Amino acid sequence: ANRFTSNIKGLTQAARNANDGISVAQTTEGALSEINNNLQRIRELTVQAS
Amino acid sequence: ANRFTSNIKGLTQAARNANDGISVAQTTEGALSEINNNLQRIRELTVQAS
Repeated sequence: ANRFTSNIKGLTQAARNANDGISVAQTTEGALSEINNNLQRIRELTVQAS
Repeated sequence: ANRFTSNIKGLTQAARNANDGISVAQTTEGALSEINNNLQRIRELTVQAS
């Protein structure tokens, strides 16, 4: 039962860590999408300047 | 989806550029017509002076 308690506590902590990782990935993806929009605008600008 | 966005927003600007070129062609054709009228008048004056 003691080892089971250890396993359960570790599993909860690992779930917390995974939620934090999901947060990190989403936070990065937001800025990625923004930079993509900027690149699309630059490409249309070059199209007009060509 | 992003590549389709790029292609669409490029083709729209390309159509704009084609219209801007049509404008140049028309503006040139006008002056060409005026010069043609002047040459016709010159030819009539020549056949008068012959």
